[PDB]
Amino acid sequence: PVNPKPFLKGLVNHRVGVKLKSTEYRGTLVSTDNYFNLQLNEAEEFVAGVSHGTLGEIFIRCNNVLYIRE
Amino acid sequence: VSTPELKKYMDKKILLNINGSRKVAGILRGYDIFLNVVLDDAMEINNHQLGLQTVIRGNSIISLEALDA
Amino acid sequence: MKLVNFLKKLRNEQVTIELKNGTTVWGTLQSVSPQMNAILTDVKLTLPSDNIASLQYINIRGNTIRQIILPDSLNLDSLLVD
Amino acid sequence: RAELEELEEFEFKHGPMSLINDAMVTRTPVIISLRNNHKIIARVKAFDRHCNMVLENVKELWTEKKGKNVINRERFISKLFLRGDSVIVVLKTP
Amino acid sequence: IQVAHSSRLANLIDYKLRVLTQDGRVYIGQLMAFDKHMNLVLNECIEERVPKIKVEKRVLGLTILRGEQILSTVVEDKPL
Amino acid sequence: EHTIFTQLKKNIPKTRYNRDYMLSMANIPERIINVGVIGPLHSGKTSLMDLLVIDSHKRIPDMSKNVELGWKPLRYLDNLKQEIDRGLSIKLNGSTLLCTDLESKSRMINFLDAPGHVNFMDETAVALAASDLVLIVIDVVEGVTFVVEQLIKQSIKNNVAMCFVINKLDRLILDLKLPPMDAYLKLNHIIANINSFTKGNVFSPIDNNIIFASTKLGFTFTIKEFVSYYYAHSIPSSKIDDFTTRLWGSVYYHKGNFRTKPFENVEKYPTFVEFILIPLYKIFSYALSMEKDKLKNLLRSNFRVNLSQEALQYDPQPFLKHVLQLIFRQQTGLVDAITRCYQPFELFDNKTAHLSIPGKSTPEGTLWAHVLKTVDYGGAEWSLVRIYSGLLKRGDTVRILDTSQSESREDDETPSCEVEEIGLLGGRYVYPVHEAHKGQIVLIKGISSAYIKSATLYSVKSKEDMKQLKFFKPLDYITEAVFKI
Amino acid sequence: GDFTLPEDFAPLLAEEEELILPNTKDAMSLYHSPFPFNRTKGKMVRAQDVALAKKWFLQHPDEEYPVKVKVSYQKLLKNYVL
Amino acid sequence: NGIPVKLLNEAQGHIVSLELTTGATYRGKLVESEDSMNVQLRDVIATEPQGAVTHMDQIFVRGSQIKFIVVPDLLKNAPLFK
Amino acid sequence: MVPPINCIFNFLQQQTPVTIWLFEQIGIRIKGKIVGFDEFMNVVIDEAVEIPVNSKGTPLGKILLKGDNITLITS
RNA sequence: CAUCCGGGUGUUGUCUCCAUCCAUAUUUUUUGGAACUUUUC
Ligand SMILES: Nc1nc2c(ncn2[C@@H]2O[C@H](COP(=O)(O)OP(=O)(O)OP(=O)(O)O)[C@@H](O)[C@H]2O)c(=O)[nH]1
Ligand SMILES: [Mg+2]
Repeated sequence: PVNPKPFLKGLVNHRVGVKLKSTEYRGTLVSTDNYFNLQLNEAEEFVAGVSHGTLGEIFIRCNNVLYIRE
Repeated sequence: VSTPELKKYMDKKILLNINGSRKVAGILRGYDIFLNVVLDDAMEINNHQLGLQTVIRGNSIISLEALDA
Repeated sequence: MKLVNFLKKLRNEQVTIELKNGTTVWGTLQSVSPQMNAILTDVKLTLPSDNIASLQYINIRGNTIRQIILPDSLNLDSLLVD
Repeated sequence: RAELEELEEFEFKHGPMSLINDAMVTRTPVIISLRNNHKIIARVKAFDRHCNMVLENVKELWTEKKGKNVINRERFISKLFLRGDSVIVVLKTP
Repeated sequence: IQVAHSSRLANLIDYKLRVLTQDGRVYIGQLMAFDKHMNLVLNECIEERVPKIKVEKRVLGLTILRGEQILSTVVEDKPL
Repeated sequence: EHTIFTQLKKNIPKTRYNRDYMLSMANIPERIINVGVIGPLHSGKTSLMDLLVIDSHKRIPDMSKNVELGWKPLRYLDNLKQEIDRGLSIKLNGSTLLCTDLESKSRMINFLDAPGHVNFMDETAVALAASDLVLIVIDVVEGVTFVVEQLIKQSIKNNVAMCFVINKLDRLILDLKLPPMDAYLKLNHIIANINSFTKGNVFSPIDNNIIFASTKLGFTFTIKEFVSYYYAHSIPSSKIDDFTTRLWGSVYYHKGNFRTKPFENVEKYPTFVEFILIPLYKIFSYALSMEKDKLKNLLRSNFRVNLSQEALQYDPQPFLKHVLQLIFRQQTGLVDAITRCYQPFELFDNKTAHLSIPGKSTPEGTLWAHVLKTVDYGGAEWSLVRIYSGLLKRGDTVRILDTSQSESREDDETPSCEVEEIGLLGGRYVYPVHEAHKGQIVLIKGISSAYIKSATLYSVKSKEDMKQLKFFKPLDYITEAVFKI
Repeated sequence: GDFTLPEDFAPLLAEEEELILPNTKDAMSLYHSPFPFNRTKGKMVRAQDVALAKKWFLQHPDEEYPVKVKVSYQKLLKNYVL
Repeated sequence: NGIPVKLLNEAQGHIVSLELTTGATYRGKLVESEDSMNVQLRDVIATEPQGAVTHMDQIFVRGSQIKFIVVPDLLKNAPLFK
Repeated sequence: MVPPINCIFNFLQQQTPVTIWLFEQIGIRIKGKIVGFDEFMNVVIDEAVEIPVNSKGTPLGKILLKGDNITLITS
């Protein structure tokens, strides 16, 4: 029953982490679209599971994304 | 727009040469306009099978060279 | 809305261009396609620590061009009008 | 076409392309991460579907380095167009 | 080397062309036909490659060249 | 005196497609195809091959200024004095030419134009035994009469793909004067009537098995083509395959929408009538009663067609033919609807089986080819042949067996003769060639004395394989001669 | 039902409404005629070269005519054939 | 539509050569081609990027991963271009 | 013929051990159960497990792996 | 076998009447899976 887009929608205003084409991320999701571009707050940059820096307010481009996770 | 004419290769075992210098084998069961492949499962090239049937994405295929003539 | 339009409007500009492979390209933009395919004249290719290679005409593809370094003097707001 | 454009704009206002728009409106200094290891600290001027950008007050950050070596380099550029596939993550430092 | 001051690629059809591709090879030959996606037909095509020294050379012939792999094109000479 | 045939090397017409490039196609066996053209009297066969030819060749010496704008149809493939004065076609005559399909790839085609009189069915049997597919040419007015039935039964009997042409559409409106609807009803009655006798298939304008054409006015089209010239602008590309299948078959069109609904709302005509027959009657009736001025505007503002100042003045008929040929271009709808309606796999094996012993093929260097008929061309005589396997060469000594002998099936088995000359049949001329490849029907000189009626032609490398090859059956002539002198 | 085309899509000549014009009945009458008439263009012919009475004796003699004129039809046909 | 595509289609039957992104040249009879250069080939040799060669029967290749295609020089002559 | 979409649907219906390969990334694989379906190859896959490939096992939660970087499926 | 009443086209001259090609980013092309480091030569 649960498709991806609705899951994504649900997960707005909640913690998420993103891997890339590689470095892990960690932040609260602000909003999403059809193309799967992201906008996050309280972004923390997990360099292979090592929080290098806390950027805060960020916007991730879709094509570099690998997966979403809580 | 046009369908990939792989009706010749239907129900035959094919070497799906796939992205990153890898390979797959298996008998061809189906496909679509994006060239995704649905195939009854076989090994990854010494050798080890995973799965009962397998689905390969379109983008990933380098080649699908026919094992059977 | 469209940056394509803006690009088109930029005509006859002597500009540097930067590629996905880092090649610095000094030339006069005679035209650009709707898909960012740059057409230069009086062109000068240099790498990012080695010698230079000059050419008269270069048609560079849109996918390659990372960053077009714009001219010195430019009214941007005006350009951005439809 | 116009209708489509309007819809797109609305989406941007609502969704994940809102923040960037806001930044543009405000014209604050912002940083961009890029595929080729280039931290682009610059003032945004233009914005579109592809996340291509016209940039003023441009200050890139990278490292020309053939191993083992450690150098940190950065250059000022007045005006600079940017392509969107390059962009990984844009960010706003208050 | 000398060449005219064209507007587009289409207007300079059948000119001898240097061509660069993402892999680093250099295809040289006369542009017979262009594309919506910048694919090129080349009349007498020669792939020229450089191993990591000096120019290695291969004559191909009539070649369809995909635009994905094309980086940029340059004019080698005039017609004929 | 006897025939009318051109003997010089320098007077053969100039074939705008570069003959040399055609002969290269012969190397690719899959590329070349054999189409025969058969149909009852005065269905327009020969004058159709005229359209094809004079489309292909650039300058023909046989055109008078008269027949070029012609009141009188130029009949290129006629070729015999007796067939000129008799007004009929008698001995079958083909041509070979390459033509671009609608996708722009060119393919080499051998037309065999058969006679249409039901006493000459003897020479339609040849056109079946040779050709890979058959165009059955039909008069819209005459409909399908019993002889047409026999043509489709003989076609489907010999395992030969079919395509129908509905010819002589000018005779429909310009004579019978049917209202736009009633014509369409008539087409539904014919096309409905021909499917009845084709058991394993159903033809239909959308499946591209049927080509609407009028030869005397020189236009051939298929709804796919006509859609591709004109309606392809208005609608986005991904719709086209959609739109065409929505053209035929009782669906209507109201505003921007296709609705199979009974005809409700206000205005009612079927789609095929709305987008085709109505603008066609507009083409005729305007091409006659309109003034050259407003018409001259319509043709730019719709069909993207321009008219020279010479063309503005002819007559009703010549100017009509000019306008139609000028709208509907050189006939690519025919070439296509022929091209994709033929599958070599399902058929070729079946026929080669039907014409011989049925067995797995002895493919190889060895040459196996079917000698059909001894045809007379202007110079001397010629033997007509189709190459099923092998490569002929000028000067080979080859075995030639009577088909009357193939019921029999070491030394003593050998008749043999040289191959002195190999031509390609071009109708009014004969084009010399060095060698022939597999699957093209060509002409040999010097076999004539080895047989009567059909004969088989083989040259084998090994003694062992000669036991393993198969021979052709005595060819079937539909009518059996009853009339005795 | 399932799909629609963009409105403004109309048969290519649908702009012009009437497919029958006041003259076209007569045009279709001419398009089948014996000769100087179908063409609608031509060149002058010397006055004595227009045979008005030929078409009458090429046709059958009809019926009610007494033998005297049937003989005349035969005579004239004989001269013509010669 | 693309003229290179057309050319490729025409080359059907002929022995085309064919390198990929990987740099693995093939040479064979072109069986079938599509708008997207989705080539099939018969009786095809296959060179590795390093050097070694391998014979193989009926290769399929997806145009995405194709780099450049060599067609025979007879097709230069006619009759696609004009 | 069995289309890919159909196969995906079937898998979803089942809820079976799916083992995904990554595009242009040999060393890593995913192992879970398909929950979602999209027009593209993208899906959501709850109870996923990242795997380092044999040239063990690693902790991982619920994930949607993006359609562009998929390679293999099996279910 | 000829005569006779006619005819077409071409060139030149002369005469008469007038004038100086889609519109748009999520697998086959252009929104890239690129880069960094190291050996041999
Ligand atoms: N109205 C109309 N008449 C046509 C058309 N095509 C041919 N005819 C007439 O029908 C007669 C037959 O045309 P042809 O093609 O020369 O005859 P045919 O097809 O060779 O008949 P067969 O000798 O038996 O093969 C001709 O005298 C034409 O005048 C046409 O398209 N429309
Ligand atoms: Mg005939």
